Amino acid sequence: MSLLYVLLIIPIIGIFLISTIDSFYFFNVSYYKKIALITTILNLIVSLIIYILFDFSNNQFQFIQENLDLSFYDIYLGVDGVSIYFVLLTTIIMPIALVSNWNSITNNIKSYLIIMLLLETLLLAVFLVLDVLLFYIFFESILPPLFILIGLFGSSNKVRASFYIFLYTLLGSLFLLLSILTMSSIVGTTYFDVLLKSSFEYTTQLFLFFGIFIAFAVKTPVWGLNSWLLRAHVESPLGGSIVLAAIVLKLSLYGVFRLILPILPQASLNLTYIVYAIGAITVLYASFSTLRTVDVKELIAYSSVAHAAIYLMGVFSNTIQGLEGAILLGLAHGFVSSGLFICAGGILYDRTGTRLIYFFRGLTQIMPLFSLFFFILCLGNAGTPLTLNFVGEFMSLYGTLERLPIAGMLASTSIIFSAAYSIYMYNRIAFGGSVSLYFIDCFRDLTKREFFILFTLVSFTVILGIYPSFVLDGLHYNISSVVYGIEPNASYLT
Amino acid sequence: RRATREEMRDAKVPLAYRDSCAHLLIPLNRCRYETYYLPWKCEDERHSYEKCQYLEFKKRVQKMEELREAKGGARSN
Amino acid sequence: LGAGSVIHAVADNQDFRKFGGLISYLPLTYSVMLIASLSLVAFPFMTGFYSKDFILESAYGQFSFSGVAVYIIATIGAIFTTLYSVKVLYLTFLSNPNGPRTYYRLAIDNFFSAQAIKSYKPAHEGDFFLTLPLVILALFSIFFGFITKDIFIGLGSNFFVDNSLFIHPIHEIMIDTEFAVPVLFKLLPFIFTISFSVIALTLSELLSELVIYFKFSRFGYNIFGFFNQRFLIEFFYNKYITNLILNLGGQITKI
Amino acid sequence: MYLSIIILPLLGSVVSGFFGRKVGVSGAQLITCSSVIITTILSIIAFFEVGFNNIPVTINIFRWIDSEWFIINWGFQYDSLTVSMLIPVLIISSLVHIYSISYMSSDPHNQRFFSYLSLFTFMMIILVTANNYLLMFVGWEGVGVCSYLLVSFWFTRIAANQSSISAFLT
Amino acid sequence: RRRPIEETLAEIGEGRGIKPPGYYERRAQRLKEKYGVDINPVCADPDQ
Amino acid sequence: KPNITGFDMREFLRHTKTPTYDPWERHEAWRYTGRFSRFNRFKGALPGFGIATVAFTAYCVFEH
Amino acid sequence: VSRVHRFLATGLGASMWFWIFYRAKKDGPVLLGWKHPW
Amino acid sequence: GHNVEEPLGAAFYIAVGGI
Amino acid sequence: NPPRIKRQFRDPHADWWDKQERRNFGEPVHEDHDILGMFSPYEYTWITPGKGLFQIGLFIASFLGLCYVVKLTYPDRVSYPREFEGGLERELGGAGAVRAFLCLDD
Amino acid sequence: GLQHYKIAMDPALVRLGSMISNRYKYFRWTKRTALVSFMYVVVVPSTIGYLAYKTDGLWDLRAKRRGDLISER
Amino acid sequence: QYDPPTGWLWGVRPGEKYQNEGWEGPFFYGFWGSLIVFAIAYAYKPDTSIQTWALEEARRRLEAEGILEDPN
Amino acid sequence: PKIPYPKHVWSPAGGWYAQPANWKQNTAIFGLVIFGITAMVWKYSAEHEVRHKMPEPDRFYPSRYWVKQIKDYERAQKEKQ
Amino acid sequence: PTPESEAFLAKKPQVPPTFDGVDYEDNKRLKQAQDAIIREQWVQVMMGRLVREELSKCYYREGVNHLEKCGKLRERYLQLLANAKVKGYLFEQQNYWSKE
Ligand SMILES: CCCCCCCCCCCCO[C@@H]1O[C@H](CO)[C@@H](O[C@H]2O[C@H](CO)[C@@H](O)[C@H](O)[C@H]2O)[C@H](O)[C@H]1O
Ligand SMILES: CCCCCCCCCCCCO[C@@H]1O[C@H](CO)[C@@H](O[C@H]2O[C@H](CO)[C@@H](O)[C@H](O)[C@H]2O)[C@H](O)[C@H]1O
Ligand SMILES: CCCCCCCCCCCCO[C@@H]1O[C@H](CO)[C@@H](O[C@H]2O[C@H](CO)[C@@H](O)[C@H](O)[C@H]2O)[C@H](O)[C@H]1O
Repeated sequence: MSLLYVLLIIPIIGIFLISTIDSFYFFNVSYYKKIALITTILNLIVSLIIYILFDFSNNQFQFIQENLDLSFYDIYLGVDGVSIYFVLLTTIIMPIALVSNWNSITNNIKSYLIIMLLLETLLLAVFLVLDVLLFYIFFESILPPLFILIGLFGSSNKVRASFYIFLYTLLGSLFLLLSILTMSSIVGTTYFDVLLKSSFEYTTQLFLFFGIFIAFAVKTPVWGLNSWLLRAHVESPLGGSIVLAAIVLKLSLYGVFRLILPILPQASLNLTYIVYAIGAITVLYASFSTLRTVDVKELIAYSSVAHAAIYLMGVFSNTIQGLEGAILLGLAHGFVSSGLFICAGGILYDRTGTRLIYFFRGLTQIMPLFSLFFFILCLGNAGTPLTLNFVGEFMSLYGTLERLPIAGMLASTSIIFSAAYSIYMYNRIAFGGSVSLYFIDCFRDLTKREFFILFTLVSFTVILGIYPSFVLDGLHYNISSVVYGIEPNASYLT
Repeated sequence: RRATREEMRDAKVPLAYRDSCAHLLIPLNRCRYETYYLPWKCEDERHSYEKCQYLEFKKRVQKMEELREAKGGARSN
Repeated sequence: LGAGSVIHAVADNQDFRKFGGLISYLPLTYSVMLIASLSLVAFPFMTGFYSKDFILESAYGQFSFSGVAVYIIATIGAIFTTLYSVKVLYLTFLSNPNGPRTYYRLAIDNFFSAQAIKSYKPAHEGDFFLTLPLVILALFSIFFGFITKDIFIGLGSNFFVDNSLFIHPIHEIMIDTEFAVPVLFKLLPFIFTISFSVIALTLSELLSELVIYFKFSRFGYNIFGFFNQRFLIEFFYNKYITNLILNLGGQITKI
Repeated sequence: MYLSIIILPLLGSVVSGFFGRKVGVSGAQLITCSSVIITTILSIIAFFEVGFNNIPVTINIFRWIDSEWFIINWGFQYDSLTVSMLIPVLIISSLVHIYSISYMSSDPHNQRFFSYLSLFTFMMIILVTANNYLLMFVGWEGVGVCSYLLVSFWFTRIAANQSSISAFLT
Repeated sequence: RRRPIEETLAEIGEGRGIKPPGYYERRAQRLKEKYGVDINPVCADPDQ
Repeated sequence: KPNITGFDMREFLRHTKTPTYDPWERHEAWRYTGRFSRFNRFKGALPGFGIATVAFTAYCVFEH
Repeated sequence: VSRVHRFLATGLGASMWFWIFYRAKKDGPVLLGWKHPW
Repeated sequence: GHNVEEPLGAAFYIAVGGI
Repeated sequence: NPPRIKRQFRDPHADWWDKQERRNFGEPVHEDHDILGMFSPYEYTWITPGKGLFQIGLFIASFLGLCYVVKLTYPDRVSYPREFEGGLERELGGAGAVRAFLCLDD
Repeated sequence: GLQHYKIAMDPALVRLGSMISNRYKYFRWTKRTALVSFMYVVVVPSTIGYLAYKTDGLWDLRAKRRGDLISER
Repeated sequence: QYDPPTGWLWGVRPGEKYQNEGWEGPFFYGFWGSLIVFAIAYAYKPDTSIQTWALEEARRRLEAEGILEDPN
Repeated sequence: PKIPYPKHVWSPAGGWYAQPANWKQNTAIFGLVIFGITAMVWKYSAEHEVRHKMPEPDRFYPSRYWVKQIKDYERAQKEKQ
Repeated sequence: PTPESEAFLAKKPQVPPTFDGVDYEDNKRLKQAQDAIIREQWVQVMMGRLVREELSKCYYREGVNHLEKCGKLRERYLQLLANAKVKGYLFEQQNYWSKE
């Protein structure tokens, strides 16, 4: 078998072992939790093996398997530079997502581990599939496990939060399905190699655009359609929050490099001013209302909306720099949003049972290790240099300015507004006076568990900020394939 | 004699000072190099450079005294 | 660092209205800050003399409306610099003591009987790690301008001839600033500093009633509060920019 | 030597900040002050090196950002303007360090304070020694983060927390 | 799979990174008609 | 026209002086005497001037 | 008040007021127009 | 004065060994 | 909803439970609690916004008028512009770059 | 779930946080809420979008030197 | 009069020791161990980037011109 | 007067008045590792600094003694006649 | 010139950077045309990168008079800057330009 199918079977094998260990011993929950964690590490070791062998300048899909047997629906796995880093991000997060929530679950622990081990397979598949209906199949197979993750292990407003995520994601994704079905009808298959050769008529493209963008606008999400995230992320367990922000919010970002940039170019060009108008508005409104949010975990969720808008305008720039910056800002968001969710949902909520910023003040005085990491993750949310978040924003913002200058000029105001809320949240929890008086007893500082996942996430954010060429050298040639345009003296060569 | 534009180029004279009196700036900046720009060691070469620049300033001062009266004391700046 | 030294001596008080005397109590600090204040006003032959006074005569040296304008504006701005330099040096060291006796009660006079061992605390100078920086920076403040005037001012100096500081021959005004500017405007900032300094010293020491007359007039009440409140720029920023953004966030969130 | 002017203030900051417990107030003060004194001496030499001899110095370490038409390096240029700025930056930084031993003697948190002092000197060196505008922006933002850290050094006081918001956001 | 160049330039148009061969000469004609200024970029070499 | 309070600002400024009699007179008398007399406050307002003036005259007499 | 801060205070003051009039004696006539730097 | 002594720590060696 | 009053107008010397915030443990909170506390934008109470615009206008009017007197009576340039051999056109970048003064009008 | 440390939960702040959470259940359509909603959701995006269309492809800065014009169109 | 250094790292009081919760084994040996082994392997990864390929051709075109000197 | 503080709080920077009794030994050890680290960056500088103008033979320029580009130049220039 | 590296034989295109006379249903010939065009656009942009590195050394070598010594390099960089961008093959693949 191939090496991309080993990525999928290992999390499935872990599901089987958790389900059968009680049949060999009444077994401890600690034994269930070591199985799930060792299983996620092995997937991460395979994924690092794949990256060692990967060819950074190859236009053919790699690590494929000769099917040679065709059915109505068949799984085709391959890897290109555009997808390798999304796979790696999924395989670094899932181990931390389990470790972060190691003590906080308490009840239904096997069910919790099985859903995450199942989510890892489904989110890994969505990057590995070489068809657009298979992309849709896994881009939407994650909705039943996430409905039950929030309902079983979520917070107080969990029932409504889980109904919002499922119904919005189901509704938005059913307009994508209509567009995909139309392309398959006109071409006869959704396999990428055959679909990317095909050129659609402008009118077909302009209606295929209306339907892929409606799906992506709901799943980005844009400002007037972001209600599900404000509920889903907050009421979700800590581990579910880490997956939904770092990995699920990136499915729409990676879906533009497949469903829009290569097959609907004329539509993307003539409609970019609509995208940029929306993206600009969701940069401003999201940021203004992130300043006045009183739930800390919902202040981290709102921050994600503003960042997704910068990377959405980057994917619509028709520029090499804004396209690579969009992937860098999505990788950067994956580490930093994970840390800020760990701080809000996994350290404060663990010690106080509250998420209201009214109750927190002067936390640096009694918890100096938490405040150090919390400061670094707030600076990265603010796009400070020396973090990968700055590189992605700069390249995403430059391609936005080069495409349509005015919108990138409004979008550049994210430098003042992301800074505003990030420091304001920081000064109100870590600083802002002496330790609050609402704390009856003293709180312990970071545990060796809390410290080492925060340190690991910060380490990826800073090291990749210094030397982004670790990710940039892989995307160059493959990004080169999604640009639409010619130059008058460089084209049509004889 | 005046320094050639090649000589001013080859002695790295600042552009704004590639004027007629740059032949005195050649040794002055040379004296400044050897003396580490101490303000009491290259007095005579500054004086000659300073004096010469005064003379062309005076000629350019008179060169408007005819111009100003040609326009009846009108604004010229 | 000199102001920091008087804040340290006077129990972390930072208000001029509670500082007085102190000249005999902090002799090194006063002289060192006198060193600094003379170069801040660009008193002749100080370090700041060669830098600030060449900016003024270079503004008039560019015989343009904008240059003569900024020369007048900057010269007025220099007048007020001399005023608040006297204020600092008079109210902190030279005026009658305006703060509690604790900063000025020595042991040469006995105010106590059974507590003579402690509890005097009379505004003393600090230790070696405090004074050493102040002495070094004083020597710079006297001589560094002279010793480096050629490296920077020069006349055809080639220190920045690696295109680190590119001046285009069209914008060169150095030669006119050396020769064209009249001696009156060249010397004008000096007379203003010497004349205002004595005028403000008399109005602060000899004739102290007049300023009380100004601030107790409704005209001067508004002029004193206008400049104390920093042109009300803070006022209009919080009310119309900062609070406006916080209302906009609330309206988006609520409505 | 030239790349050692850049590196020394950074190392003293890291010892004082992440290893203040091991070195203590005295050891943090000594390592922080000595590293910036050494850097100051090496910078006075570099003024004679570069400016008085008209020898610019170029050093590139590795690339920071690599794209189409975009190649921004972790590179440093020493010219007449660079060494001119370094002298007030490093003379004043050295003296304020020595000064701060007496001024902040009674404060509880000396290791954190002296760490922020060295962090500011490192960032100010990065701002004036860069080859390009984007690495100069790292020092620009870095000096801003360090000014926020030093305006808000006494986090208990709310006035300080308002004033550091002003510095950061303006 | 491929279409006439004229067909696509009709829906999107030249510009926005779509610089078809001959874009600069046409732009000169377009800019001259609308701005009334002839485009003549400077040399950048003192020699030739 | 006059306010109910006896406060008049013209009369307020008239009393901006050193009062002839003051109940607190002796409590404040230390701030204008000794180290804080007129002479003592400005005795050393120019620290090095006296030493420098005589020293500079010694250098100034170089004709002989 | 210590003697050291006293000697330093007047010494720093006597540093100026010697440079000041030395610089005036040497560069005064040129500054106030009576001379020219040559 | 006290005698409490602080060891160099494991973070010291991981950083030095890492470098 | 209580009155929307900034807590910087409360007494700092009252027996507040939280002295730093000037609050008590049970007292009702306005819905705008975030931006009404001690850690919020300051409220300057020196003068009224309308009177402030007046005084900003008077500063500006005074500074524009000073500019107006300077434009009436300010000197003319006293020396002719300095003339370069060939305009230094080679040393300043060639014909395709701006050069210095060279036998032109004034 | 896990026991947390003791917090002096302020009844006033708890009911305020409850108020913010259930607030939507009481939104009505007034002359005021419509005016704010129409401004934010229609007017501002339509104004930003209109300028985006009018200035689209209007300018390019690459390699443009003196004698050339920034305006593409 | 500096005080002794204090505190409980990981919240472990001066009496007892850190108790291993369970995650520590795999996370230190497997998660981090894989990254060091990935880091050492990445050094010997051959460079298949487009630029290392494009620089060498670009040099051979500019060497055919006075812009770049050729070693031949 | 020193502030009362909690003694269970662990901080990497020491906390409130932290000076160990081994402070001198630890400070000595950190000095050597600083000196060793700054010795590697110096040897990097010597071999990687780039100059387009070499110094004069008799003119004070202490870089002459450790930078390879200059040392290659001055040794080559020390071969004539 | 500089010898052609061993790594520069495995990735060297075997086809001209064009789509004319390329059967699209032959995927092998089509992907190599895609690769040939991308590699040319990239050589052009690294050509400008290398000219920019020489310009910088001429700038730090000539200092004040770089404005009269570095003009040839300035020409070449400004030529390349207006002509080399990585624009992809997608437009090229989907349109034919007759050149007549
Ligand atoms: C398409 C449908 C949606 C799919 C979404 C993914 C759902 C995944 C669910 C995981 C499988 C069910 O998980 C199952 O939970 C029940 C809880 O009653 C456990 O069952 C046991 O739980 C605990 C274990 O101590 C006991 O107290 C309880 O008495 C017993 O029933 C099973 O051992 C576990 O395997
Ligand atoms: C683009 C437009 C929107 C796209 C589609 C999105 C539609 C989302 C609609 C979801 C509506 C909420 O769905 C409904 O929420 C209520 C909560 O109020 C839930 O009700 C539940 O929560 C309440 C909360 O008090 C509890 O008493 C109890 O747990 C249960 O009754 C219902 O079980 C759920 O069906
Ligand atoms: C960095 C982000 C922003 C970058 C994008 C914004 C660039 C803005 C460029 C504005 C100038 C564009 O190009 C400019 O257009 C104006 C008209 O508007 C024209 O301006 C022209 O006006 C008059 C006619 O009224 C002409 O006689 C004159 O020669 C010229 O000044 C020229 O064509 C050009 O000077």
